[PDB]
Amino acid sequence: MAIERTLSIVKPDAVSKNHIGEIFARFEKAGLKIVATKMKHLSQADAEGFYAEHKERGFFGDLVAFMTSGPVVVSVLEGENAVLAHREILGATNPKEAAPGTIRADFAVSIDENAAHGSDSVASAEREIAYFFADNEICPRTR
Amino acid sequence: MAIERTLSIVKPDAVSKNHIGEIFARFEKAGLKIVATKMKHLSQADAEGFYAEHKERGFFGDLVAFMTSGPVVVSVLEGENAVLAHREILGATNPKEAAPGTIRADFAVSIDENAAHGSDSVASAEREIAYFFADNEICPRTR
Amino acid sequence: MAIERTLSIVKPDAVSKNHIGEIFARFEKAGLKIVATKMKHLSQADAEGFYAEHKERGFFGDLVAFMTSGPVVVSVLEGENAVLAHREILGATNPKEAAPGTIRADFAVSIDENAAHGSDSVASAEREIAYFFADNEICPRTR
Amino acid sequence: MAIERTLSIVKPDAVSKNHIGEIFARFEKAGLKIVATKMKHLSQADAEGFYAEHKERGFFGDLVAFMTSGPVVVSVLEGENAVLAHREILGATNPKEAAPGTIRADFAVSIDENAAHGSDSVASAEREIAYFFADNEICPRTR
Ligand SMILES: [Mg+2]
Ligand SMILES: [Mg+2]
Ligand SMILES: [Mg+2]
Ligand SMILES: [Mg+2]
Ligand SMILES: [Mg+2]
Repeated sequence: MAIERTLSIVKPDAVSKNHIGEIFARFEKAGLKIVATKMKHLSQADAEGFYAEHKERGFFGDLVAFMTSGPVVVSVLEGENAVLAHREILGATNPKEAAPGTIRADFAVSIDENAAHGSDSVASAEREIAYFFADNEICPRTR
Repeated sequence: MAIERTLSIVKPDAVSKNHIGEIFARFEKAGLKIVATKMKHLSQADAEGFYAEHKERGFFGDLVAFMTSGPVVVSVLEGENAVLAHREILGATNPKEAAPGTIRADFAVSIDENAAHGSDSVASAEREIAYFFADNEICPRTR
Repeated sequence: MAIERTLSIVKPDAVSKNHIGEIFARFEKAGLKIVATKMKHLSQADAEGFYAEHKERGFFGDLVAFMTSGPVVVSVLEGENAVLAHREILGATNPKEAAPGTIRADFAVSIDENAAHGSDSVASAEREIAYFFADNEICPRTR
Repeated sequence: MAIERTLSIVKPDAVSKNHIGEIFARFEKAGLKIVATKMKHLSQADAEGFYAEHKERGFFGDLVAFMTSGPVVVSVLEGENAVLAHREILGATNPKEAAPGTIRADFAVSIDENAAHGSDSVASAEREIAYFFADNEICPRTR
């Protein structure tokens, strides 16, 4: 319905196995538009900040450790119902529970190394996009 | 012989028609690694600076117009023989002579809108990479 | 007496007459901490996005033309009462009615070329800061 | 006479004591122009890359730690004889040895925490600027 934006991250597992293009392609094929993107290697601090709402959770240490083990691609995806449509083609967090032809089905090995991230809601998307991108970096389409 | 780095730009035609992933997946499949990437909307000054070598050429104005008409994706590709490897994946500058399975063959409408740019030599690749990317921004593979 | 963040811009006038340091020293003396900064040459699109609220005003053209005539310095100042504190240091918009020792009084040539910009409130500070800076780019103090 | 470019870093000590403006002022007072600047918090990798040349040396870890202890301001300074001229203003590497009126004599505690960095030579300034800045990111004066 309303055109929304969501944060994608191609996680270090998918980057190291050179699946960036294949994953971007799935998004584009579903009608999401890439309106920002950049490759970064997160520092400890950078990861902890992104995930600061899970700072006191037990899983934080290993999450942070994985997400800093190699470079990631961060991207803003734009489209009708983007938050959810993105989640649709990402599929379930567990690859074993993920539908066929989702990203988790096709590219994830495990729960921890599940290939990609999408924001879980419109409020999270707004915060997550602002964590990685100045609005000045987002590139609306003009052709 | 050696591992080289080269600059890729996805031009505004291919961005606008949501081919970023497909193009990227062609580089990755051929064994090139994406070690940096960002989307930008080039200003006139950004584009003239990049293309300064062609400043006295007939096509300069049209090139700068086209390259500033909407957002691009600039990337650093790394691999064995990457400069020329990337060039053969791209195919002929003119899409009418480009071999099948090349990016210009598959995604370019015309010589003017030819989907993507690749650095033409090692010396040129180093300047064009430096133009868009601080050395600190390129993300070597770890893991 | 709450810690806030606000946007500062050193305008192309003050940049071109090399008053960046002097200006920065005023803020630091008054207690504000510089937690993000960058020099940028704004494109017309960059400037039109920042000043979007004024897009229908007759002065928009002049404003955008001046804010893109040369490089600026964009910064995030943090401190107690940061928004209005920053404003008292800047002084009145018009230099002719700004109190001696304010930024406008000492560095502004005219109303149009009034040396610097400061956010006018908390809502606008948040919007302005986010326009130029990813949260990941802001550097909280660590010693 | 030859216009040169050199790298300035305001180190984590001078930042934390809010001396950035005071230091920039000295550069501009001396006729150097700030043509790029940013605040960053360097990670271990960022610093290891900058100081790669000294990596087998025995001060390397001590240097990497100090330079990651807090945020820094990295700048490109432009002017007549900028490398040597910048070096004169900084003063002797050891602030106990530094002439009065030099930023090391006036802001530096000790040889560990000497307040600012400067490129040593013209060949090294160019590598060091290229590490932190893309060519396109540096802002020549246009007004
Ligand atoms: Mg686990
Ligand atoms: Mg912009
Ligand atoms: Mg006027
Ligand atoms: Mg950060
Ligand atoms: Mg430029």
